[PDB]
Amino acid sequence: GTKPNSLVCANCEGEGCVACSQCKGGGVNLIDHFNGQFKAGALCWLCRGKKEVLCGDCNGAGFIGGFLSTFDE
Amino acid sequence: GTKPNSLVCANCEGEGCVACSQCKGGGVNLIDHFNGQFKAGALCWLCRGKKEVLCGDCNGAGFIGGFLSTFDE
Amino acid sequence: GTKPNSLVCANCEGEGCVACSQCKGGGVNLIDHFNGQFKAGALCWLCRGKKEVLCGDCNGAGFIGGFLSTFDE
Amino acid sequence: YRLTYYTPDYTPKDTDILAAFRVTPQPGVPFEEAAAAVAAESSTGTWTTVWTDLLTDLDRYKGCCYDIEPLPGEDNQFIAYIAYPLDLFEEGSVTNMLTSIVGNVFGFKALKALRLEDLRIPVAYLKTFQGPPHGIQVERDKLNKYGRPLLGCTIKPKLGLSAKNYGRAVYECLRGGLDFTKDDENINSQPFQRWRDRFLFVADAIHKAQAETGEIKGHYLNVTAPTCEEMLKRAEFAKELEMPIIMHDFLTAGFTANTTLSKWCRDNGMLLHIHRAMHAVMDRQKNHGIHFRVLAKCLRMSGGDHIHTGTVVGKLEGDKAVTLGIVDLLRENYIEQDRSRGIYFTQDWASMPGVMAVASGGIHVWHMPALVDIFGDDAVLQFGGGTLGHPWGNAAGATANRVALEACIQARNEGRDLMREGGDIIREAARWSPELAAACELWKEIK
Amino acid sequence: YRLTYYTPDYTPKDTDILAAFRVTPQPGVPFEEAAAAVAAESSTGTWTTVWTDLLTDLDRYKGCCYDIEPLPGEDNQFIAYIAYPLDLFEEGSVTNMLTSIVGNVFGFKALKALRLEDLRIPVAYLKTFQGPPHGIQVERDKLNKYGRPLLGCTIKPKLGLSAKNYGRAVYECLRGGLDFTKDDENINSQPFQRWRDRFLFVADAIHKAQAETGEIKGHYLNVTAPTCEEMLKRAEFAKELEMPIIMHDFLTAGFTANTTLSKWCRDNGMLLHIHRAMHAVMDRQKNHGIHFRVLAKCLRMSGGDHIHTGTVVGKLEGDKAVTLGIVDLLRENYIEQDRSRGIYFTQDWASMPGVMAVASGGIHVWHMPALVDIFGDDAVLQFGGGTLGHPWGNAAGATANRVALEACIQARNEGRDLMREGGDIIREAARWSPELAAACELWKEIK
Amino acid sequence: YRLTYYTPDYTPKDTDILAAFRVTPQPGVPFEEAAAAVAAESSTGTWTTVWTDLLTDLDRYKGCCYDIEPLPGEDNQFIAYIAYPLDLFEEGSVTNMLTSIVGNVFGFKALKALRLEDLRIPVAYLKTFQGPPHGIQVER
Amino acid sequence: DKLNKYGRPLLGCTIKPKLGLSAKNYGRAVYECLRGGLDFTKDDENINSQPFQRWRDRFLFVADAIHKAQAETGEIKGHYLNVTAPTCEEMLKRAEFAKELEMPIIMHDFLTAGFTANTTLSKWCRDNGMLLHIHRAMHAVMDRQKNHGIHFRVLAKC
Ligand SMILES: [Zn+2]
Ligand SMILES: [Zn+2]
Ligand SMILES: [Zn+2]
Ligand SMILES: [Zn+2]
Ligand SMILES: [Zn+2]
Ligand SMILES: [Zn+2]
Repeated sequence: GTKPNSLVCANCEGEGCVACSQCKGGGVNLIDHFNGQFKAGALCWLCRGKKEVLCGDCNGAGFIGGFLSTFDE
Repeated sequence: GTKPNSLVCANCEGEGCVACSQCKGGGVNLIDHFNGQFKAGALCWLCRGKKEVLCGDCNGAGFIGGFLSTFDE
Repeated sequence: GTKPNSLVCANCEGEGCVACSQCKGGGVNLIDHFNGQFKAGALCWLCRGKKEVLCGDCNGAGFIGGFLSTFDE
Repeated sequence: YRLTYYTPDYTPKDTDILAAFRVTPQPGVPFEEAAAAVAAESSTGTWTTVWTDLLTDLDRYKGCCYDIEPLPGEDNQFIAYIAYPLDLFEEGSVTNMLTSIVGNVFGFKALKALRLEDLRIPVAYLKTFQGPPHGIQVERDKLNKYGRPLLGCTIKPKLGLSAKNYGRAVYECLRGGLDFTKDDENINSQPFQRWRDRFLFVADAIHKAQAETGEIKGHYLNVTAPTCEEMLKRAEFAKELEMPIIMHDFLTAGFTANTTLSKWCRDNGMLLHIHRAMHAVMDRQKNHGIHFRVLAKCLRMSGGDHIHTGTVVGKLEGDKAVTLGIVDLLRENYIEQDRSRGIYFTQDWASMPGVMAVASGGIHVWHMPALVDIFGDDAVLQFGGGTLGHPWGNAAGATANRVALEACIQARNEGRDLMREGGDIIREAARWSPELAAACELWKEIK
Repeated sequence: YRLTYYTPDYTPKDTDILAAFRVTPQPGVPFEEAAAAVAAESSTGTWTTVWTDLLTDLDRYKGCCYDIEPLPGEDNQFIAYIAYPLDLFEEGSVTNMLTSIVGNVFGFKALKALRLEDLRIPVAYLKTFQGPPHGIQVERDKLNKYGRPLLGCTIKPKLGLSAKNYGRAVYECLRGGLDFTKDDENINSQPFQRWRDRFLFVADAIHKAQAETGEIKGHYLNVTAPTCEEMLKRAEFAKELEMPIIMHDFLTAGFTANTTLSKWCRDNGMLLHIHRAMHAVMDRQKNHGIHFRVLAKCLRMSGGDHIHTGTVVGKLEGDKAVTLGIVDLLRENYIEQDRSRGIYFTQDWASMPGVMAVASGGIHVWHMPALVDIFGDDAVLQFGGGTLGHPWGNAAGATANRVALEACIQARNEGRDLMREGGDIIREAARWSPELAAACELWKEIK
Repeated sequence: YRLTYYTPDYTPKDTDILAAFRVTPQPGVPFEEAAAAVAAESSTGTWTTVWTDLLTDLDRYKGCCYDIEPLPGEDNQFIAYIAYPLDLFEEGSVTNMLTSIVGNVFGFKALKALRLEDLRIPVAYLKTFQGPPHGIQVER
Repeated sequence: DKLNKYGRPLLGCTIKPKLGLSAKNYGRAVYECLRGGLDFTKDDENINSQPFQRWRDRFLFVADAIHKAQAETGEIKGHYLNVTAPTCEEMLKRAEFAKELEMPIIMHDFLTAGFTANTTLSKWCRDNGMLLHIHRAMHAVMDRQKNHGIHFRVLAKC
C-alpha cells in the first residue's frame, strides 16, 4: 500500500485513481476486446471514456490505514 | 392398545412406527393399485420408499393413555 | 501513605484503624479536655471507649490510590 | 497481613459475574496486593472490616480475586480474575454492570494501566436481559435468505447529497443484487439532509428494488439521535414506511438509549444493525481500556441483530484468532474457554440468540472466497469502495459482488477449497459476468 | 503531492468546530501527512477528489488541519488543529458531534496513539443546545444558599443496607450540617435495595432534616437505569416526592439518555448532579483517548447542574493548573486560551449557564481552607470518609465539616490568607467545636 | 425396549425445573414405564423419535424422569422426580409453567391418581420474576 | 356467519408435538394443514413466548400461512394463536397484534391464566370481532377424581 517512511498510497501516489490499464489513458479501445462486442477504436470497455479508474490499494482514500482502505479492527 | 402388565403400544412395541403393510418392507409396489394409478415396481404408493409408516394405535407415542393415543376426558 | 515496595497503608498497616492516641488504648481519659468539659476517668472524649479510630491516611480502605483514600482525577 | 480480597481457594459460583483484568501495577508493588485492591476498588473500596462492620450483611457484596496468572513479559503484567455476586447488579442493565465493575478501578493510581479483557456473564443474570431483538435464525426467516452470507454496501463518502440523490444510490446498489445498504454513521439529521426526507426516499428505493428483483431489500436507516424521544420518533417512521431494518450507534448514544431501542425493535419486529463508532477510543491500546469482546457481549445482552466484529482474511493465527473468538462469542450458544483466541471464560448464552457478524473495511471481490471460508454463512459483508468504485456505476459494482459470492457458495458446496482455489473461482465466474470482469481489473488478487 | 486536507493558511471561521488532537504517528511518517490523514479520517475518509467529484457540493463538508505544533516531549508527538464546518453536525446532539469527530480516527492504523485534548464549540452550535437545566445562579436561588461552597457526603461504602437504614445515614449527615448527600453510583435498583423504597426513605430523611434545621436539604437520587422509560419513571417519582435534585451517570448511561434527562429536568425544575463513572477508561492515559475537559464540555452542552472536575490542594502549577482549567471551562462564560492550563482554544459559552464543580475523593476538615481558596464559592465539596468516619457518628462528622467551612468563610472575609493560615484557622475553630476537635485527631494537617 | 424418558444416570442441571410427582399408576403398570410416561405426557407426549425426527433440535425440549422412589403403603405409589430444561418456559409466567408441567398429565388414563408435591424452581428462572412487591423486610 | 361454513362440523389440527420449531417452520406446517382442506389449526398450549419461538414471530408467519391458504382454496381459514400470557397487559398486547394481522381467531388457557384474565379477553373479543377458542389445560387437577373437586360441567358453565 504505502511508500517508504509514509502513509500515502504508493499505487496512486495519493491521487486515489490510476490510469486505466485497458485504454492506457487514451479513453479508447486498442484491441477487439471480447469477440468484438467491445470492438477496437471505440469507447473503452472498462472505464467508458473516463480514462481513470479507482485505485485498488486505497479505494480512493489516497492513503493507507483508514476505514476506506484497511480491514475493520 | 397395550401389552400385558405394561402401557407400551402392542402394535409397534414402543417404536411409534410399523413396517409398511403394502410393500412389506420392499419400498416398491408389488401389484398395481387404483386401476394402475400407482404401477408395480415404482415407489410404494403408501410409504413412498421410506419402508415404514406411523403406528395408528398410539400415533407415534409408543404408549397408550396419553393425549396423542387416547380420547379427551 | 504506602509502605516500601507496597500499596498497603503505612499508618495502619492495612487494618484501616489505629490505636486512639488520646486514651492510648485505655478507653478512658487521663487528663481533662476542653477546660474540664470531658473529665479524667470518664469515657474517652475521642473514641468513646472503642479504643480505635478510623485511619485518616486511608479512610479505612487499608490501601492507597483508591477513591476512599485519594483525590478525585 | 492476610489479604481477604485475594482468596485463591474460592471456587466461583455459576451465578457470579467473573472479570479478567490485565493489570499493570506500579513498579515495586507485588501482584497479590494489586489483585486484592483491584477486587476492592471494583467493589466496596476497602480491604478492611471497619466500614463493613457498620453494616447488616457485611462483606457479602464484595468482589474477590480468586486467581492470579503472570504473563511472559512479566515485570509488567498479570491477569487478575475477579468474582462478583449476582446480587450486586440491577437486572437487565448493562449500564449498571459497567458502572459497578469498571466505574473506578481504571483511575486507580497504584496501577500504571488496566484493561478488562473479558467478562463471564452468568446464565441467571442473562435471563434478565432480552438479548438481540431477533438474532440470526429469526432474521433469515424474515428476509428469506439462506445458505449464504448477506451482502451490504455503505453509501460513503457521499455526505452532502440530497435525500433523493442518496436514495438513487441506495436503489442502484440494491437493484444490482446486494441485500442491504447502510446509512453513513455521521448522518443523523443535518442542514444538507434532514432525516424524514432520507427515510422517504430510501423507502421508495427499497420498494422499487424489491419489486423489480423479487428479493427482500433493506437499508439500515440511522435513528441515532440527541434524545430518546427523537430516537424513537425516527424508529416509528421507519416502521410506518414498512422498513425491515434500522441502525444505531450503541457507544456514542449509550447503552440506556440502546436497550430502549432494542426493546422497541422486539416490540415492532424491526431488525437492528449496530454500528460501533468510537470503539477505538476504548478498545485499541493493548494495556488500557476495555477489549471489544466485552463491548460485544454487552451489546449482545443489550440487543443488536448485526454487529461489526473485525475483519480477517489471513491464516487464522494470533490476532486473526482473536477476531474469530469474538465472532464465536457473538454467534454461538456455547463457547469453550480458549486462551489462544482471547476467550478467557467459558460463556454459556442459555439460548439468548446470536448476532450476525459484520465484516467491513476495504474489501472487494477477490476477498470473497476467503471471507466465505472464514465467517461462513451467518455474516454480513459490507462493501465500501468495492461496490461504489466500479467504473460502470453502483448497480454494476453490486452485480459483480453478488456474482462473486454465488460463485464461492457453489464451489463450497461442490467440495472445493475456497482458500487455495479462490482466485480460480473468481476468474471462472468472470468469464460469464462482464461486471465481475471489470471489478477484477481494478482490484488485485491476494496471494 | 500537495495535501489538500492540510491547509496551514486556513483561518478558522467562528462557526467551525475545532479539535486539538495529540497525534502520536507511526515512526517514519512525516507530521504533515499524519495531520492531513487525521483530518480526512475524522471527516470524509479521503484526500482525493474521486468520491467527492461524484457529489453536488464536493469537498465542502470536509475537515482540514489548519495548524501543526510539534512538542518537545518524546518527539513523534504533535498537536494537529482541525476545523470542521457547522453543517456537519446535528443540532443539539452531543451524540452526533462525538460520532463525527471521534467515531473512526482512534482506529487509524498509521498512528500508534491519538488523543482528543480539546474542542472549540462555536457560539452558533451552542445555541442549538439547552445546556444545564439550571446552572450556578438559578441553583443558589432554589436552595437559598450563598457566599460559600456547598457541602455534601457520599453514602459509601454502605452497599447492602435497607432503604430505611440507608435513609437514617442520609438523615444524620443532612441534620448534622451538610446540604447534600449522594447515592452510591453502584446503587440503582437491586435485590438488597429497590429504588422506590430508597426514594421514599430519602424523602423522609430530607423533610425531617430540613424541618429541624430550617435549611433546604437535598440528596442526589440515582435515576440511572437500563432504559429511558425506567430512567424517567424514577425521575418522575423523585419529582412526585418534591425532591430538589437527582443524579445520573452520563458515560455508562450515555449522552442520548443524558440529553433526555437534562430536558426533563429543565421542564420539571429538577436539579441534576452528573456522576462520571468509567471516565478513566478514556481520560486516564496521556497519549490515547479523550481528555476529560472535552467530556466536561459535552456535558455542559447536553446538560447538568453539578459535575465532578477532579480535586486539587497544592500550588496550582502544572497538573494542578489543568484541573482549574476544566473548572473555568465549566463555570465561566469566557475562557481565554491558555496552554499552561490545558486550554487549547478560547471558549465563548454565549451565556449558557455554568456548572457547579464537585471536588471529591479523600478530603477532610484540614483541606477545607485550601479547597475554599482554590475552588471558590461555586463548588460542591463531597466528603466520603471525612464525614462518615467521625467516631461520634455521621451527624457529628457533618457538624465538624460545616464548622470547618464556616471558619474558612469568616477567615476569607477578614482578609486572611487561607493557604498559609489554614491550620491556624482550623485549630482556632477546634477550640469551640468538640466535633471538629475530634475530627482533627483522625486526619492530619498538610504542610 | 429402552425407555429414553427414564434416565436414572441423568444429573439435573441447575437451570432445570424439577418436579416431584406422587404417581398412583394402574395395577399392572410398572413404575419405570409409568414414570417415563409421566415425563413424556408433561412434555412431548411421546417416547419415540418419530415426530421428533421431523424437527430441527429434536428431543432437546423433552422432560425426563431421573429418579424413582417407591412410597410406604399398599396403594403402589412412588415419587417420579422429573427434570425440564429452562427453555421450555416463558420468562416470568407462572401461567406457562403450570400450563407446561400440569396441563395434561393429571388426566393420564394409565394412572389412577397423581399429585404434584414439589417443584425445584431454578435460580435462572427466578431472576425473570419480580417476586413479592415488597416482602418481609421492606414491609416492616 | 363470520366463517361462511354451514351444515357440517369444522375440522382442526393441533400442530403438536412440534415444540422447538422456528416460527417459519411452524408456519409451513400451518399452511399445509389448511391448504389441504382443514378449517382451523391450533397452537400448542405450551407455546406462549419462549427462547425457541417468540410470539410476534409465530403470529407473523401463521398470518402468512392463512392468507396464502385462504387465497388458494377460496375458503376462510384460521389458526387459534395462543395469547395466554404472564399478565393481562401482555395477553391483550398479543390479542391486538392478532387483530392487527386480520386474524379471525385466537386461543386462551382459561384455568391456568384465570377467570379474571379470561373475562377481560372475552369482552375484548366482543369489542374487536375476534373468535375465542378456549383451551382447558390443568382441568384434570380438579375434575378427574369422582369424589373430590369440581366436575367439568360446572367449569363449562362458568
Ligand atoms: Zn491508491
Ligand atoms: Zn479505459
Ligand atoms: Zn404403536
Ligand atoms: Zn410401503
Ligand atoms: Zn491506613
Ligand atoms: Zn480513646
